[PDB]
Amino acid sequence: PRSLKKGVFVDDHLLEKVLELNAKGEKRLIKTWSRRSTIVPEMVGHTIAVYNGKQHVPVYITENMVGHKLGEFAPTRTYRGHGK
Amino acid sequence: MKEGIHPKLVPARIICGCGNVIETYSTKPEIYVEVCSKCHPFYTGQQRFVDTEGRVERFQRRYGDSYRK
Amino acid sequence: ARIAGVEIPRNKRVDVALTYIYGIGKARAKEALEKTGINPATRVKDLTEAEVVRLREYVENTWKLEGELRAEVAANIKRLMDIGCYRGLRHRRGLPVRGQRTRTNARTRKGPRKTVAGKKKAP
Amino acid sequence: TITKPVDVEGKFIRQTGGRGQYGHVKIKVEPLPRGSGFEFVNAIVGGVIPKEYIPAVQKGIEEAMQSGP
Amino acid sequence: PLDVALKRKYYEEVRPELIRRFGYQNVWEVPRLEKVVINQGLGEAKEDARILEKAAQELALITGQKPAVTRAKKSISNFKLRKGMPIGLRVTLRRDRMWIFLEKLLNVALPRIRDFRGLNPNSFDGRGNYNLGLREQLIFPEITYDMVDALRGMDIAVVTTAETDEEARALLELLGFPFRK
Amino acid sequence: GKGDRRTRRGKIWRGTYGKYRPR
RNA sequence: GCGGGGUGGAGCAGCCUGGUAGCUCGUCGGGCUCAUAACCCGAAGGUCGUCGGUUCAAAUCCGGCCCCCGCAACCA
RNA sequence: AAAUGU
RNA sequence: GGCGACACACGUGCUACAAUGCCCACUACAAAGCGAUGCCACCCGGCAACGGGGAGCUAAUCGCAAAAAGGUGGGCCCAGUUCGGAUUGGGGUCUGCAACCCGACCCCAUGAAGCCGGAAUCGCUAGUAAUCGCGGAUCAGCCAUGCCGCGGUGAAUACG
RNA sequence: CGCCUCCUAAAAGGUAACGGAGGCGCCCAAAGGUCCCCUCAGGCGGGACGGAAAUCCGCCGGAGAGCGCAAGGGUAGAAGG
Ligand SMILES: [Mg+2]
Ligand SMILES: [Mg+2]
Ligand SMILES: [Mg+2]
Ligand SMILES: [Mg+2]
Ligand SMILES: [Mg+2]
Ligand SMILES: [Mg+2]
Ligand SMILES: [Mg+2]
Ligand SMILES: [Mg+2]
Ligand SMILES: [Mg+2]
Ligand SMILES: [Mg+2]
Ligand SMILES: [Mg+2]
Ligand SMILES: [Mg+2]
Ligand SMILES: [Mg+2]
Ligand SMILES: [Mg+2]
Ligand SMILES: [Mg+2]
Ligand SMILES: [Mg+2]
Ligand SMILES: [Mg+2]
Ligand SMILES: [Mg+2]
Ligand SMILES: [Mg+2]
Ligand SMILES: [Mg+2]
Ligand SMILES: [Mg+2]
Ligand SMILES: [Mg+2]
Ligand SMILES: [Mg+2]
Ligand SMILES: [Mg+2]
Ligand SMILES: [Mg+2]
Ligand SMILES: [Mg+2]
Ligand SMILES: [Mg+2]
Ligand SMILES: [Mg+2]
Ligand SMILES: [Mg+2]
Ligand SMILES: [Mg+2]
Ligand SMILES: [Mg+2]
Ligand SMILES: [Mg+2]
Ligand SMILES: [Mg+2]
Ligand SMILES: [Mg+2]
Ligand SMILES: [Zn+2]
Repeated sequence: PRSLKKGVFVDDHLLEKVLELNAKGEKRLIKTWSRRSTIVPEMVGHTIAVYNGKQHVPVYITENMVGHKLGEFAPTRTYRGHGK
Repeated sequence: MKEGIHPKLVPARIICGCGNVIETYSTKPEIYVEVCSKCHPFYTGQQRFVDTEGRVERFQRRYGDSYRK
Repeated sequence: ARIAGVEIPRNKRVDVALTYIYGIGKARAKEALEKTGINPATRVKDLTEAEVVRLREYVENTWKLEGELRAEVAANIKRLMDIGCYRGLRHRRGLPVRGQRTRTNARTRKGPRKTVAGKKKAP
Repeated sequence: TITKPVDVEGKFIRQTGGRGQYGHVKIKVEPLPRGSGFEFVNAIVGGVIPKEYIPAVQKGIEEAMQSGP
Repeated sequence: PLDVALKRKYYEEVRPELIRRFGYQNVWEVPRLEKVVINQGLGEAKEDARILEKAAQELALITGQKPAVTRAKKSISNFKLRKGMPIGLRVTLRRDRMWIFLEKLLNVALPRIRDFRGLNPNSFDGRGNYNLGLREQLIFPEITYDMVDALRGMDIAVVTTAETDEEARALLELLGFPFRK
Repeated sequence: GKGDRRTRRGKIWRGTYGKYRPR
């Protein structure tokens, strides 16, 4: 993973949104293109629509999925099975 | 009890590695035991051997609070 | 059932017998013998139970091993499938998790080869 | 015409002596409004079937319509 | 009889706590242990290795009691069983030998159980009795890895005069029965 | 073996250094 | 009416004598050849027509239904 | 010994 | 986002199945080539990857750089093993805007198939085959076990 | 085509039809005599491997089990183990 001495990577433009909501009014649909972004504790309780190449995946954010990144929770390939 | 088919139950000493000695009865006079009810993690209070680890994940993470604002 | 729950093989060096415990590799093995003052070169069969319980005490407490270890390892994988992230998904389908190539190989994760009446060549 | 959509194959595999003949075609034909007519899809991926044998496979399904069920 | 740890602990420590807990009017109404029946399912000795009197010897070391054989009541095709084949050992522990065993069980045996997170709090009869499963037998102090030939588990039934599961829970708790939940 | 990274041999093969083949 | 039969895709064993489904072809995967067939290596497929009985256990023994094969229906 | 090729 | 998919099928390969071996300590003998937001000694922090400093060198001057097999010494004792390093958990390092898809590396734990491979089939006639390491172009980094090069050790057999 | 059980058979016995349905041509040296002890099928809960069903425990359960083999009668206050 990225080095800890470096900054925990958020996309600034995404993080601004998260914090701008915990004041004004939570919550809503936060359509993103930042799968790169690490989920920050302040994201807890929200629902971020994550892109997968084609479409935005509605993603609730719980406490036990913090250290991860958005992209994990919006898969990019569809399989279902083979010879079925 | 039937004669000639049963093992003898003699007074017996069970000794553990924690020092605890059990005054009981068995078919072996002395027996040493690696673990007992007096030094076992479940029995002996909330002895969480190492496991406080634990339900830290995920957002005790911090390190730190350094995003621009 | 000495240390920890397992009965480590006699007639063999202690730094080796220790490895046969789940939670102990070549590293922790050599450590807990200098850290407890036992020559790793000795056979298990030739030990005083003191040396045993001294080594036993150290090892069983420093790291959680065997059963609770398997639990915590399992629980992590368990947790991953719950959310479920991509790393968690590829555990459900029993596919390579560390992003390997699947088109061939990957057999350690997919069990034995399941040949099938696939496409046919010409007459 | 048809009262339902479907999905079948078309295998022609003659292995006697390297003389020739090998045509493979799977299709999913489905009904249309009663004023359209005929519409054909070239749903073939890459080179799975060569492009030189395309006039004479259209001409094969074509020829089948003339006589019905 | 004789004097033994658990048996003393029952009368001078357990019985009163029970009287206090449930307010019994009669000395005889308060929960006693009746018997502890050990059963070894076996039947690996159906035809295979015909005679397993090694389990009989091991159980005899554990309890100080030579167990009885149980034979197949009826023939079963799928289990490859013929009516009348020896397919199990059962021993019935009462009185002191029941205590002596239950003492070594709680004080030493259950400890040695690998990955022991406590006994099951649901394995109660519903009519005030308890059953538990052991899958190995080197758990017991008189038994080692040396003297063993194969791993062999067993079924333990503890029978008490509690009319209810609740009353029975208490009796076993106070005696030293660990419980996960 | 040449693929075991936990060996002097193995780290030679890959072309890296560490606890099991330091510089 | 009497006798025989129904089992992998095809054709045939096992049935009597209950416990175990087998043989040739075919099909599929791999070889050979420029290629195809032959040929070589390896695999997959029956749930024994179908309902009930008997039995610890039924393709197998018994019974009922349904198909098929053979023979017989004469004095009239 | 050992066939075939729109 | 994908070109990295996965019920499966073929080619080329790397690492193995061990004792002519594997491990650890110490100790040797190459060659070609590269190197100014480059090679980076030497020292310090770290088990380490690496980080912090910092000397030199437009380089027959300084650096990569330790070559590896080998040599002495000790361990393992025939086991799915101190063989084997796949698989997964966990904690890290570096590059880069950024490492979920989809990087490489370090360390702890994990320790799978594999006991020499059916029908079939490849290469090589001498410093060759086999085997052991080294370099380079691409290049932020790297999925190189690929490619193009270099030297160490160094066989067998050819009736026809 | 002889034998056994049931129905037909009209509440004693008996009672016919190319009437309705089954079975027998064996077996057991214990499946025999006697003395002594024991009590089932099934249902619910509980219990390592162990399943619908192996063996263990508890509770309910007068007999619906079992009595080698057909059926009937009998039958645990045994003819059952
Ligand atoms: Mg280990
Ligand atoms: Mg990869
Ligand atoms: Mg309960
Ligand atoms: Mg009770
Ligand atoms: Mg090698
Ligand atoms: Mg057939
Ligand atoms: Mg047929
Ligand atoms: Mg061919
Ligand atoms: Mg039937
Ligand atoms: Mg049947
Ligand atoms: Mg059968
Ligand atoms: Mg010919
Ligand atoms: Mg590609
Ligand atoms: Mg070997
Ligand atoms: Mg192993
Ligand atoms: Mg194997
Ligand atoms: Mg090993
Ligand atoms: Mg190894
Ligand atoms: Mg990891
Ligand atoms: Mg990536
Ligand atoms: Mg070899
Ligand atoms: Mg091979
Ligand atoms: Mg030549
Ligand atoms: Mg290289
Ligand atoms: Mg390769
Ligand atoms: Mg009458
Ligand atoms: Mg009369
Ligand atoms: Mg009789
Ligand atoms: Mg009788
Ligand atoms: Mg019953
Ligand atoms: Mg039950
Ligand atoms: Mg078993
Ligand atoms: Mg009856
Ligand atoms: Mg009969
Ligand atoms: Zn103790």
